[PDB]
Amino acid sequence: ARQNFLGLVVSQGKMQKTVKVRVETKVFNKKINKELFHRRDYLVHDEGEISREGDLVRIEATRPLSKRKFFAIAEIIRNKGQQFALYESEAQLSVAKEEAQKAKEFLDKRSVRENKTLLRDIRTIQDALTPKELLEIKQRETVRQLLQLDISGLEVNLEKQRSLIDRIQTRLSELLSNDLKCDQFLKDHGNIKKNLLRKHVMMDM
Amino acid sequence: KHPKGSHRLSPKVNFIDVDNLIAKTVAEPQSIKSSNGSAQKVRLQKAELRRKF
RNA sequence: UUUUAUAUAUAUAUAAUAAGGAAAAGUAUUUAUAAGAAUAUGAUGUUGGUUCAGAUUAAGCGCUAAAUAAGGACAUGACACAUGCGAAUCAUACGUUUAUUAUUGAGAUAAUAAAUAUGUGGUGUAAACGUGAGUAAUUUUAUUAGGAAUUAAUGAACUAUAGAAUAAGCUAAAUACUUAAUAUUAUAUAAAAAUAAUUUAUAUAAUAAAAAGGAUAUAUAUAUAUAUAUUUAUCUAUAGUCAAGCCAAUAAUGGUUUAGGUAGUAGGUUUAUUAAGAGUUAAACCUAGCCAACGAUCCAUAAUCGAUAAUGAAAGUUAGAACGAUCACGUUGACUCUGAAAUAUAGUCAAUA
RNA sequence: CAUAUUAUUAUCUUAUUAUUUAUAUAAUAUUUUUUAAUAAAUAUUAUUAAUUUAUAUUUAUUUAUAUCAGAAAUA
Ligand SMILES: [Mg+2]
Ligand SMILES: [Mg+2]
Ligand SMILES: [Mg+2]
Ligand SMILES: [Mg+2]
Ligand SMILES: [Mg+2]
Ligand SMILES: [Mg+2]
Ligand SMILES: [Mg+2]
Ligand SMILES: [Mg+2]
Ligand SMILES: [Mg+2]
Ligand SMILES: [Mg+2]
Ligand SMILES: [Mg+2]
Ligand SMILES: [Mg+2]
Ligand SMILES: [Mg+2]
Ligand SMILES: [Mg+2]
Ligand SMILES: [Mg+2]
Ligand SMILES: [Mg+2]
Ligand SMILES: [Mg+2]
Ligand SMILES: [Mg+2]
Ligand SMILES: [Mg+2]
Ligand SMILES: [Mg+2]
Ligand SMILES: [Mg+2]
Ligand SMILES: [Mg+2]
Ligand SMILES: [Mg+2]
Ligand SMILES: [Mg+2]
Repeated sequence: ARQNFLGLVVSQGKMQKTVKVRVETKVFNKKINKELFHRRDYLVHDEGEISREGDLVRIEATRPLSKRKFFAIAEIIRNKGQQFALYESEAQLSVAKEEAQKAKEFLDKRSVRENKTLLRDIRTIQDALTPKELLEIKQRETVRQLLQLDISGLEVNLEKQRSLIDRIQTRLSELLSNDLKCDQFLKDHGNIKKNLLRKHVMMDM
Repeated sequence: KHPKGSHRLSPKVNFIDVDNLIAKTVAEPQSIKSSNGSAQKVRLQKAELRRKF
């Protein structure tokens, strides 16, 4: 049959309808006493110019098409070279819009800080517990709400996570202890049983 | 696609038919009837032996 | 261990408790094969080179030499050559020349014998033989169960089959030459698939391209023709056999103190040319490529190889004389005819003698 | 400094050859218009040799491209 060599495209777009394909073959060298790879580069016909650098292809025997070109591409097993340009263009397009959004956010934050006395205000509300400035500050347990800190949110979130983990583990252990109770749990929900119990128990919680 | 001037597939194998090869290569004479010839008998004998072989 | 008890807040601490004992007699080929020595040192060990012990030659030379049988024999100046041979053969291609017999009257024609290859022709010298200059690959060598452009209406020269072998001219005459007659591919329609093409069948178009008679006998008639038969020839067609043309992959010496090289250069599109692909050559228009420190380009050297020779335990290393395969050359260089194939040991031109 | 041989070339010369140009009262074949010499019959009418004419196959001539080999230059 026509000679067939598996290869990787190493140069493309330099010439018209011609690429360089990197063919590796197994040879035995006696002086080393080793099977080693021997490498060559073939000038190959690419009609349609589909193949891109980095793609994994055949190059198959053909009539002489030029002085140095005797092989033609037949198919592309791996389209990595093709994808490397599509992803490039998509990355450019997406980065532009994401840049624009984040720059808008930064400009907005600059405006907020430009607009820009909390201690004095809070003390004025505290002493009140006068009327007009108090109302204006209101527009600008209320003291507790105005001073609620993000750390409390972190504390409650941490407690939620720990409670969830511990409850899951204790229910798993409890159901695993009584094997029949595990089967009842499975049937009500409607080593394989172990995974099914784990899934159902976490879905419960 | 393949190159413009090339053939996508290799030439198809020409499967010999032994009966056809025998018929075309060595064909029995149509004119069986012939008269006496000194060299004609020898030529006929040689041709028959070669065809058989 | 395991299980359980009490106590304490599903878990924890203490206490007790433990299921693993079975038996039986008899039922070679081993493979391939690697040896060192002398010389350092005041002496020792080690590194280290040098030399030696073995085998062999395309051998030469010194001394010596009986016969027979076989295998080799200009490796150097691809330096120059006196002399003789190495490619002729056909009288059944055509012509000539004689002698006798016969009839015809210096000749004419037959029959029988001969000569004639200093005239016109056919076939053979692209082989074989010898050589190794060139060639480091741009076409060379080796190998592949490698290919296509998917190689010609190619037979070179035999086999098997069918056909045909006609007319003129010029030769003094012809199987010599010319002129003429006659006898796969490209399209269109379908079919399939080994399909993004190929193949198959059909119908057309042109295929459309030839030839040659001699030697004998007889049979006719009127020496002339003719008609057969036997022999040897000629042309065409199909198939076979033997063959050719082109490309791919891997390998093929030394020097980078030769590091950059290449502009037809690398690729693309067409056209001319071939049976056939391709910057192989010729023309045109585009792109900027291609090779290279895993060594390009350049230079030097060299015919290449084997189931050949030598050597080694072997991997390998050396040779390429002898046997065999391939290439190139026939004093040097280029081109041309013929041809299927030649830059032919041909021809032409030039160079050398 | 001197000798030598391969290689090349924006240079010079060029055998032969391959294409390619332009020309031929240039030929040869055939096709016409015509002229001589000749042949059969009652003014001929055709024939061969020469005149003019336009298609092929070449010859001489020159246009260009390449080209063995030679100088010149370089290595
Ligand atoms: Mg091409
Ligand atoms: Mg000593
Ligand atoms: Mg020795
Ligand atoms: Mg002898
Ligand atoms: Mg010699
Ligand atoms: Mg020799
Ligand atoms: Mg004779
Ligand atoms: Mg003669
Ligand atoms: Mg020869
Ligand atoms: Mg020989
Ligand atoms: Mg004649
Ligand atoms: Mg003839
Ligand atoms: Mg081309
Ligand atoms: Mg080239
Ligand atoms: Mg060009
Ligand atoms: Mg080098
Ligand atoms: Mg040599
Ligand atoms: Mg040589
Ligand atoms: Mg030899
Ligand atoms: Mg050698
Ligand atoms: Mg010899
Ligand atoms: Mg020669
Ligand atoms: Mg020569
Ligand atoms: Mg000589």
